[PDB]
Amino acid sequence: SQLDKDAFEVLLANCADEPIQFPGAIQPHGLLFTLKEPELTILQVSANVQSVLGKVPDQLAGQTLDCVLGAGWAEVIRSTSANDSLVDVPRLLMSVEGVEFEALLHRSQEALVLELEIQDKAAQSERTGNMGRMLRQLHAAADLQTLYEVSVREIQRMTGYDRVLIYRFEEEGHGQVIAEASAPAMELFNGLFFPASDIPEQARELYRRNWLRIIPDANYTPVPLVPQLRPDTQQQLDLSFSTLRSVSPIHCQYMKNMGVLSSMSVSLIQGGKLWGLISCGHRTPLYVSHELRSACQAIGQVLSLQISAMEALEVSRQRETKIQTLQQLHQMMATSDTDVFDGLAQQPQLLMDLVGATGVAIIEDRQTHCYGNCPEPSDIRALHTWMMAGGEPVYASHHLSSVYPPGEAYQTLASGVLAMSLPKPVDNGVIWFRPEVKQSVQWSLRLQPRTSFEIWKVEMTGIATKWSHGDVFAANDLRRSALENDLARQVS
Amino acid sequence: SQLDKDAFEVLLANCADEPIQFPGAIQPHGLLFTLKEPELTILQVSANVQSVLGKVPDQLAGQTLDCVLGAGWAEVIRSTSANDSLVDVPRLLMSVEGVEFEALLHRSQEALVLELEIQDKAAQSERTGNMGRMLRQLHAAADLQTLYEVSVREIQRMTGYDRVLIYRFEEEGHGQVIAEASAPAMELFNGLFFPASDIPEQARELYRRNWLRIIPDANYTPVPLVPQLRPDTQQQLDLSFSTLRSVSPIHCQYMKNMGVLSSMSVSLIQGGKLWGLISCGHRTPLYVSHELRSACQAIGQVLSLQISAMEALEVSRQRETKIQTLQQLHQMMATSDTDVFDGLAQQPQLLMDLVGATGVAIIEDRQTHCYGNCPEPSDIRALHTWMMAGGEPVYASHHLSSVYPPGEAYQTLASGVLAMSLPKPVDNGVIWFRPEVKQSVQWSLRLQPRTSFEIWKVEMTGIATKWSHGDVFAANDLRRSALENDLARQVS
Ligand SMILES: *C/C=C1/C(=C/c2[nH]c(/C=C3[NH+]=C(/C=C4/NC(=O)C(C=C)=C4C)C(C)=C\3CCC(=O)O)c(CCC(=O)O)c2C)NC(=O)[C@H]1C
Ligand SMILES: *C/C=C1/C(=C/c2[nH]c(/C=C3[NH+]=C(/C=C4/NC(=O)C(C=C)=C4C)C(C)=C\3CCC(=O)O)c(CCC(=O)O)c2C)NC(=O)[C@H]1C
Repeated sequence: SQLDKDAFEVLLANCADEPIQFPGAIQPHGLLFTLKEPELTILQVSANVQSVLGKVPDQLAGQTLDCVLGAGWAEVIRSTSANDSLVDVPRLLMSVEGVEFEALLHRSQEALVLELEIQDKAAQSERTGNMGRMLRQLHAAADLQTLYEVSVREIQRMTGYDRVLIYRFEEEGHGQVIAEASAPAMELFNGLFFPASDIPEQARELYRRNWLRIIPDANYTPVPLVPQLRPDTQQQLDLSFSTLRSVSPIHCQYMKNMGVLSSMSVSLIQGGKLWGLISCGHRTPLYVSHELRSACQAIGQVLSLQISAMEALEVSRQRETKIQTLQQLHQMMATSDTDVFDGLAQQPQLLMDLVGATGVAIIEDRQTHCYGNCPEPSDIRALHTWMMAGGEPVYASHHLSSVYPPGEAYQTLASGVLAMSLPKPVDNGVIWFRPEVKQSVQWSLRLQPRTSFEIWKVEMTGIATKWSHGDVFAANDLRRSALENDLARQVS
Repeated sequence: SQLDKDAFEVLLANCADEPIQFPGAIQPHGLLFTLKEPELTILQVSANVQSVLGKVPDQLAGQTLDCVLGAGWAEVIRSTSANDSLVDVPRLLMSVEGVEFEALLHRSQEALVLELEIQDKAAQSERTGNMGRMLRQLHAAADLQTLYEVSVREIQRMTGYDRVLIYRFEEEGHGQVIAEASAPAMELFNGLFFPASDIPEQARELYRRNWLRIIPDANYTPVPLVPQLRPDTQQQLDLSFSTLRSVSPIHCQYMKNMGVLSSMSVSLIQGGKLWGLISCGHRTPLYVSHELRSACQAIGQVLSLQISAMEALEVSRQRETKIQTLQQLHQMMATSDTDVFDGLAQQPQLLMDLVGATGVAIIEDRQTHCYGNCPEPSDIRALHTWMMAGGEPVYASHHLSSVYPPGEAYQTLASGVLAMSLPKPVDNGVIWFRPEVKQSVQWSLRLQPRTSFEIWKVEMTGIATKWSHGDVFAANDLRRSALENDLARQVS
């Protein structure tokens, strides 16, 4: 297939801007109808409505719903879609010409989109008691890491998927597999970083708007929507809220290279932001019923509330020590020292732990104290002059080479710097050094996880962890603390 | 019943120390057996095992379990209690002599306590779909108050109880009904405060250790345990973890005076502390099956995670404004003012909102600026001298009359004070005033809610809301901010 392979590479070149909200096709495990709200007129029908119910879709567009499903089910749809906002709709079931259908409904641009998901008898009390077990296990978690492990364990026990991973999204948009629960004889993926380019902006927005994303078969033929454009608005149908939505061929190829054919992702949303994802993968095609969809949907909602709760508690817990460390340091700031900055040199370990760093360097006059893993003293000496040329009290930068061109000589040692200085003319100040993030990541050919790691290792060169608000508050508070005793010596 | 009424009043005098973990009796809606772990020997049996299964309890103590329930169910108990920790036990059912039994099991001091709860056929898919509806509704909540209202609405829709209330426990142990969802033609209870004496320490500890407390009938005759003391340890049985536990007669009388006969409380626990309670009440006797117990148990676990998450977010959101207000104030601290404290007088509203207060009073030399709802200037003038006699930088007190005897003259106006002063000799400082909590509470004869309100109104006299850690941090930060520019004027 030279023609197909050549056309495929066109999509690979332009993947960050491809419209995935309007694929024009749906996955084959169901039908999609567009209905006008008053009259339930057929505007767009799927192309698999000929292999199911045996209705030719060419002339099936433009008639009423009762002609394709029966008068009774058409009236049922009339009743359930009569000004209900389609937020709380019970489980509907239909049986047209001997096939089992589940009805889902939503509204997209003054049009009723109705999905008829096929339920197979082969796929078809304990779940009610299971939910309590899971909630108690999640409540019993003390640390965030233990919460991740128990969550992946429980979700794999429920779904039976061969792999379950939890991805966290960092401050720069990159992803990190923090938890993993996989079947035996399968590749391990913990501690793997993929770039933000792997999940485009449209995919991120759809994940933020949709709690569940199900791909029951990677090797699937997309079913076109007939007609391709909506007759009412002369535009393509917005499938952003539909479960039967076509998957991009790039992601299907990526999943096939990962050895998975069935995927099930639960979005994790905190404060309206995508904190991460729960990705479930299976080697063989798998179909998830409604009884398992709602249980996994409840997992993401419970986990998001629990993760948000335990993240803020750790935020407060970490910076209570910052206040204690700041108050503790403020005492040695006036203990038998001609210079204020000579006091913190006695406890270098307490200085680094205040903000979080690997090396600190105290500068005074023509003398530099090098503590911890820090650059050469001639490098720190040269760094200080340019770094206090702007006159800022505390200067923070997690990408030194972006603004300091000679800063690439010590990317491994010091890529993030925190400043502090005083308006007195004599050379002074302390410098914190934060190392590259790549050095703390250890993980064991076009679209593969081993290739996304290489792209992350190139896109995240010379970038340290971003200085937290508490980290810049601790430096700002210590500067005012160092200014108080330094300016008190002005009297004497 | 003069003898009963006289003996009842003895319990009312001593209610804060009555042992409720060892009542020696169980509620009649079930049986209680104590079993030795190896041999399943009967040590303690309930007294209603004669009205059910027709077995005399006098000689029934000291034999094996199979003699009372059958060999098959005895072996079932053997299997399910064979080193399982009794944490994750499925729903067991038995049918002895034509009665339906549900088996619950736990361990109390090297003894297997087994409860045979009676299930009535008269009392005996939608719940699975209901849980998702509830979780989505709870996730859709934006404010804490809206969360409370949606929670009480949903729990009343589920259980059908005639009343549902949410109690929050304050810093001093008092309770407050913050949410209410009641049936028509019933007394309203929102904004009612009951003292900490209403719920003793033992009851609070049991609620912290038990998620659910069910009293299906207030007018119930306690069923004694025969024998009354455990033969193994020569002590009474610890019923702290048993659902079939006797209710104190004081609480039964209190519930009868409230017009409720069936009660169902779900404990709300955050960080291992009892944040509050979800109390459900019914006018007529009601029995809750296991299918409804686990659903309500899931409510408290989800609500506790959500309340804890949204409380910390509001904690951070409130004090981000404190940092902004502190930084904003620090700018006017050096804007054309001979005295540092003369600058904050121009924006009294920004001063009060920094910590949360109703009146502020700026003191300098022989002149006092009275702003907001504050005491008389002669009272503030006299207050300042004693209040800075200790030399503390910032003095906080939510009970002024406890340490300032002449402070009862303005309990309504200023009962909580926040201090700030500088080591300079001239009289200086700002004073924040926080009013009594009783003035902001408006709610429309021995054990009644209208009487617990009176006890709270007496026990909480002259007590303001406790100064938060941010409130004392804002005053401490402004003192250092006021010291910087004041001590900078020492140079010039
Ligand atoms: C520029 C476009 C590209 C692209 C598009 C794309 N990706 C997704 C979904 C992905 N892709 C993920 C990539 C990974 N990186 C890893 O390290 C691993 C495994 C360890 C994976 C799978 C990824 C995590 C997601 C989100 C899935 C989830 O769990 O929710 C989409 C969305 C497709 C959809 O139908 O939802 C698109 C359009 N992928 C590329 O590789 C680049 C070329
Ligand atoms: C000194 C002993 C006393 C006492 C004992 C007692 N109380 C409870 C449980 C209560 N009592 C509550 C009191 C209320 N205050 C109010 O304003 C309202 C109504 C608006 C009530 C009901 C209260 C809230 C609880 C907790 C119930 C819940 O919802 O969980 C117990 C525990 C009994 C048990 O079996 O659990 C005891 C021992 N009550 C008194 O009034 C004083 C004399």
